[PDB]
Amino acid sequence: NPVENYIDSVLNEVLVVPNIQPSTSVSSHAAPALDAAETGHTSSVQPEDMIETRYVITDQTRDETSIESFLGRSGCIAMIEFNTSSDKTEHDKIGKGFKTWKVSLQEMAQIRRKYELFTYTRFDSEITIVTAAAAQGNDSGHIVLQFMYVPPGAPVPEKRDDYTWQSGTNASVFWQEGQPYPRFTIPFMSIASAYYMFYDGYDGDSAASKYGSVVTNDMGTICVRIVTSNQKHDSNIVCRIYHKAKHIKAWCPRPPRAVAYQHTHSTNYIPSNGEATTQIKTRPD
Amino acid sequence: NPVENYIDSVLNEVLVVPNIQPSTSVSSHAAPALDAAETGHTSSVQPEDMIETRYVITDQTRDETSIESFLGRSGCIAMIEFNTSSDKTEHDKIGKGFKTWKVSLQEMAQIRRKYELFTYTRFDSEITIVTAAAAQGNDSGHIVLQFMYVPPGAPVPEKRDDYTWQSGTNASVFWQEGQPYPRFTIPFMSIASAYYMFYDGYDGDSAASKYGSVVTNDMGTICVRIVTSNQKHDSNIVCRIYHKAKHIKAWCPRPPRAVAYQHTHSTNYIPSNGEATTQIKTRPD
Amino acid sequence: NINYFKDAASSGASRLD
Amino acid sequence: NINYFKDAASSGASRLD
Amino acid sequence: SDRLIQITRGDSTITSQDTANAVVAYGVWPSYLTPDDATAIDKPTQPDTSSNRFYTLDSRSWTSASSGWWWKLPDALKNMGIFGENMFYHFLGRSGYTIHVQCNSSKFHQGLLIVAAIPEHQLASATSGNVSVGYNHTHPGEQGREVVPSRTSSDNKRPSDDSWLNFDGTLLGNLPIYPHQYINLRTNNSATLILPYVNAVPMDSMLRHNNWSLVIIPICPLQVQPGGTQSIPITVSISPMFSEFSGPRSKVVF
Amino acid sequence: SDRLIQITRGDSTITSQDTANAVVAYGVWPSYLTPDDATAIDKPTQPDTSSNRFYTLDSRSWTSASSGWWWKLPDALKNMGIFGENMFYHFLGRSGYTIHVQCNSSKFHQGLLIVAAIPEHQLASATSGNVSVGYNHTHPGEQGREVVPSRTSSDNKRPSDDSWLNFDGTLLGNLPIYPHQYINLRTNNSATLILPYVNAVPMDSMLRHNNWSLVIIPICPLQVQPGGTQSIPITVSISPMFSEFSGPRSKVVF
Amino acid sequence: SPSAFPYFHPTKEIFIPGQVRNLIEMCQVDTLIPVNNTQENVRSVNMYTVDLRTQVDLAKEVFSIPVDIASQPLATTLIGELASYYTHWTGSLRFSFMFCGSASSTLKLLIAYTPPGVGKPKSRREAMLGTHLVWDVGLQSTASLVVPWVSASHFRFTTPDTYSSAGYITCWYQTNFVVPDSTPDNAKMVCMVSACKDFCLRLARDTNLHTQEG
Amino acid sequence: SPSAFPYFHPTKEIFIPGQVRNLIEMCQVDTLIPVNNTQENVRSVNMYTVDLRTQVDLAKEVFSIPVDIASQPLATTLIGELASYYTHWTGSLRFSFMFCGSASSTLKLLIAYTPPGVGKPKSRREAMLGTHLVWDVGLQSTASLVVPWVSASHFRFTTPDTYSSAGYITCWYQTNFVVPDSTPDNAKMVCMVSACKDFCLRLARDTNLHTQEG
Repeated sequence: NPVENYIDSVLNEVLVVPNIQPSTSVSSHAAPALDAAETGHTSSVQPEDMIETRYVITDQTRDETSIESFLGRSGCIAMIEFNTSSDKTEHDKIGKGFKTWKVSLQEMAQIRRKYELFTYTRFDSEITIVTAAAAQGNDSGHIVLQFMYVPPGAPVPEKRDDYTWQSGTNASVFWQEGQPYPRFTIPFMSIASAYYMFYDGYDGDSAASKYGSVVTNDMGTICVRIVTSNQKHDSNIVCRIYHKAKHIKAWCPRPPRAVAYQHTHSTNYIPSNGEATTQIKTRPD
Repeated sequence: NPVENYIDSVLNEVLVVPNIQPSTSVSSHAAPALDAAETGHTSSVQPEDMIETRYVITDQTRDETSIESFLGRSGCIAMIEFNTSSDKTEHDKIGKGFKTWKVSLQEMAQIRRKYELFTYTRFDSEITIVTAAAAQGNDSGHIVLQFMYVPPGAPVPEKRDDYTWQSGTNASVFWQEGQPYPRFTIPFMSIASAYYMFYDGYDGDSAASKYGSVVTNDMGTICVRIVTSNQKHDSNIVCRIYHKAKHIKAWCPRPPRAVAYQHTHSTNYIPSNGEATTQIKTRPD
Repeated sequence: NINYFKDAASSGASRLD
Repeated sequence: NINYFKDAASSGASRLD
Repeated sequence: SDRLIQITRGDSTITSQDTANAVVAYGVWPSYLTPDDATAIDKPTQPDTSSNRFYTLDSRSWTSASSGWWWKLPDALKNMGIFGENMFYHFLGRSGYTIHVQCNSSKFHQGLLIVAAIPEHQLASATSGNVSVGYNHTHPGEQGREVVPSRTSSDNKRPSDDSWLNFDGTLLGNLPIYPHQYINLRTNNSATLILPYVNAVPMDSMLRHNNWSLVIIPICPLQVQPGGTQSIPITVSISPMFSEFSGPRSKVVF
Repeated sequence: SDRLIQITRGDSTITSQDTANAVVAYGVWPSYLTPDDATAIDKPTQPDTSSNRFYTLDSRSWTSASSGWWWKLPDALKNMGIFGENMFYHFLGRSGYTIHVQCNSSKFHQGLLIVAAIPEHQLASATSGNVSVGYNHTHPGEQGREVVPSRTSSDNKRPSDDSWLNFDGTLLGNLPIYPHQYINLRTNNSATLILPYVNAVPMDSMLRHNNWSLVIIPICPLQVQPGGTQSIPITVSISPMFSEFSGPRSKVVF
Repeated sequence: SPSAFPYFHPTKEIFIPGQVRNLIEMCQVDTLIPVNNTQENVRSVNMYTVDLRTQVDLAKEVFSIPVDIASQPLATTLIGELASYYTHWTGSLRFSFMFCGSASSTLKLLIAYTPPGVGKPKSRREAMLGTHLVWDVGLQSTASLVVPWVSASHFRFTTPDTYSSAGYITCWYQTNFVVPDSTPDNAKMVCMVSACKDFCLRLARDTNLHTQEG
Repeated sequence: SPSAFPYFHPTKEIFIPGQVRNLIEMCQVDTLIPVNNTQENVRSVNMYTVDLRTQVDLAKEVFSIPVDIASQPLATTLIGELASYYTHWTGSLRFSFMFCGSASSTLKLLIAYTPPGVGKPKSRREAMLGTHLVWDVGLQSTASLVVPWVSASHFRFTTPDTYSSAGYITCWYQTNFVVPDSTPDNAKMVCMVSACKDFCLRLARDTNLHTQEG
């Protein structure tokens, strides 16, 4: 029933866990406790098979362990910084008037690790932007930002006032101080049926060919500029980008990362020169 | 009838109080005025039994004395303070760039006392945040706060810019100056079927074991940071957390606290050294 | 009796009984 | 089950199954 | 006669010829854990008759100078035969109680005791700091402990003696809110309380968490004219009801 | 496979991958005392899960010089948790048993044990007079005792070491008349006996009368070539079945 | 009005004895009144007892209290404490008295309620003109006096403002405290208060019976 | 809540093997436990093995671990790692042991679980009083012990706080490790952990098993 489905959803009682059946001592030739893990299959033995038990009605649900639950949570994926200036000449430059970032999920460890539990993922996502601006002077003046999404192959701004910011076909979001945090959705977007978290392959056969998932990354870039002109009071602007997956599918589970990440789109785990060999969380006893 | 229920709810006429029946003098062997309170049961005698009375139609209702009414009201449970600084080095430190608070209801006396009328309680709750910021300089610049909820066992921030603030799985709420007061719900959350207001037991058998309700407290911690970077004009930030219980159940009534509270998660009532013996509200005549 | 959020905890105050 | 936007991607979280 | 009572629990029986009915805490009779409440999957042990019997705690004298007494449950029964042993051989346990308090007197005696069963009676310490009451002081066993108007000790782990504040910062006058019964030497020589299992969880650790605190306080002093008996003993007999245990283990050495 | 077994008793489980079926003494499965047999009027205690579990007795080494071992029931279980405590807190008791004897070896080991359960195994003394075996020597507890080819002692209360005469004046060769099973190191690493309660009375005194004697005798010596393991441990695990107790009392101090 | 923990199923509710639905259920529990508020008694159990003695004179007073539920001494009772969280109150009250003398003791007391606007009675003769009970102490040890809802308004304030005062309860000897030889000439009485079926509280407010400095 | 790419049709979904619906499906996979956590082993494969040898004495210990799923060593197993993203957990666990000696080797082990509040068993005699399995090593190489959900609460914390500890697993020799000539007197055992059908996780949180500095 469609409504019962609604009610269960409201109560978080959709994925219902089995009850424990009562049992008594058994003397047999059957031996649920013995098996061969060599077969590659998890032993099927349950509490009911080994331990005399009382009947227990289970009110536990697995809804919070769903993929939609686990991955469908906002988290920071990037930081973008500006250092504006009253000097019109210095302004308009990258790093001062505008800043760009190549889109990936590999920059922040918490997210990266959660997604790289899977080999392939498919999802739509929400982008939420949190903006801060630290006045360095005695005022903030007027702050208006433009966040432009530039698909792969599209031109990327070189100057704050480039024609590229006209946003003819590129999606753009504007934000003014006092405005609620910007939010928009990016549909699953790829040329494959799923995103590759890992990719065991190359751009080509040559020595210079790229190897990791970087060869599949087709997420484009985000360009952000200060819309307003140079103002008397300089400010430091930091934008944080949060990401939330929706309508999530995932395939082929992987082990979690044991050692610290070193580089974007790489599995390299070896510490920098002079840095002690990477550690894991397994503690000596 | 579902609608009559609605109407009664609208008019606050759900829990209707009985009418007074008329009576005349009675001469009998029955004696409603006499009983044994020794039995532990409240005397049942009513006005109708002892005093000749006229018929009175009662229009009184008990709706305001319901548990949902009594406890389901917002009240302050905490204060969190920051003292920001233009000095980037000093900033980023706890107490300057961020501040943490362990969640409890025991910090504010008014709430604590209302809830510790019961031995066990079960409820969902709303958290509402009220933020103030006192500029110490000639401006406020740009103020953006992040309020992160960190469940027990989760890592707690040491620096304003720690990776922990990425909020991979931790719930976070952002607030900008001019934004309406933040609000969110925390579901009844425990490993028991109710919260323990009191707990007559220990972590363990050893002398160092904790004794009070502190051994049951599983409400985690709230971490708040200034999202923006250091700014020229220092400000003092105070966040107040208000709490409102919803869908409230409660068990086993207790006497109200007679003497001032001394410590969080403790029934100790003895004043500090050199402080006069604790007083009660019972006045000499 | 309109609910705007999926989670039951997000509903308002309980009716009396 | 109200949708406010034309694009399916703009809908909220999926139901469980 | 309404003044008579007989309670039989397994192989033990208690009678009284001068009672004041009985109180069943919260109106709930004790019973076994249902499948709808249970979380453990072990089949529980139900000792029945061998456990659910009356045990008698060391008696104490009530004099004109007494300030009150208290016991903790299940701690008070930890050495009481089978019930006791089951507490040390199992991780979890659950039970209700029948508590019967006895106190004899003549028609020429005066005095009033209040007997109360307090759930989760978290005690206040006797000191000015944030030091909690020590394990050893909340676990007196069969002897409970006496309230003393004042004590001399450096032991900052000891509990408060303020019976007028219920040893926890609440006025004695509000003690009746808890399941209780009085012993008025004019009308009754005994009090009987029936306690259901009360907790936020199905079962719990018998040696870590007390469920009930039995408190007996002389609201009015014992008064006797010369020639009468100047002291009256108070005896407490407690029987587990529907006790259950689960999760067998090596005996706790304590 | 017929060679596999799993036995679950309460919270304990025993498995074996190389068995020789099982023996149920006299073809009778253990059960609770019926109203038609019972003479006591107390309602019996039935600890169920908390009692009816496997307990393991101290293991012993089987060497080329071993002469045999024995244990008495219920004596062997007197300190075994709840079952044990119930024995000391009750006048009467009744139970069946599951006895599982384990002994590992390689395909290069030789030897044969006979495992037997003897009802009313009244022991002969080791002396020439009419002196009976002392209480202390019939109650070795969990460790049972080893048979020694010869001993030097003035203790005329000690039992006979003549395993060839079953310690009572009967030839070993007739030992198979009792419920028994063999452990032949070529074909099985374990033996399992199921014992019903056997007595002339419904229930009896757990600390005065033994019901069964577990006897393990090396019919053929352990033979191992150099380089192999020269000693094999023998471990015995016993579980009460359908245990019942009645007549609660003060714990026997012994 | 979102949840911070989506898909979080609550821990299952189990049956716990003692569920509370309303605060009136608490107000209907007989609770002791600290009548004997003297400097020598406010720090101990004795505050809850009233002394009775064989009298020389007749018709003397035993005790006297206000019946404003959030005034002293009533303010510290369960009802007073709950009442302190409300502004308005109504409905009748029940006052109970337990005799704690000897079984052999004989006593008759007059318990009386005096409506406002006159002032505390100066004599048993005046007290008897109000609502009263003559209590014969016998096999039964407890007597109850119900104080009816007599008022010019539906509600009174919980605030101890003379204007809306509910008046006084006094207790006088009806006969005397009489004992045989070998029985003490002293006795104590224990006073209790509870709500009747018509009792209500209205308009919630912060209690004035508790503070915080730190 | 708009889309930034109106009229954008998604790339067609195709069938890919290995679809995951929930994380419990992962928790139900037998995963190795790094039991042998010594300084000489935590950097290599050897951490996942336990040494067995012919003993001189009887009833000696083989190994001992906590059974708190997010504590060491379990914290680094698949379940521990998934558990570290949740605050609460419940349901029974399964522990499996694989014998890696010779086909000719003979061995019997006692595997036992000890509930909290007593402490680690000091003897096989004590260990046998808990939940246990006697494991006969034969044609079948793997044995499983199920650790039942015994608790005073529906859920325990994943946080390694002694208060809610689930207790210990120990392993003792039942008999001995017995071998013929030409067979090594050594053997190794491999320990695994997996979830039972009733296993659940609740209240998601950031993992404490991974950090970032740059």
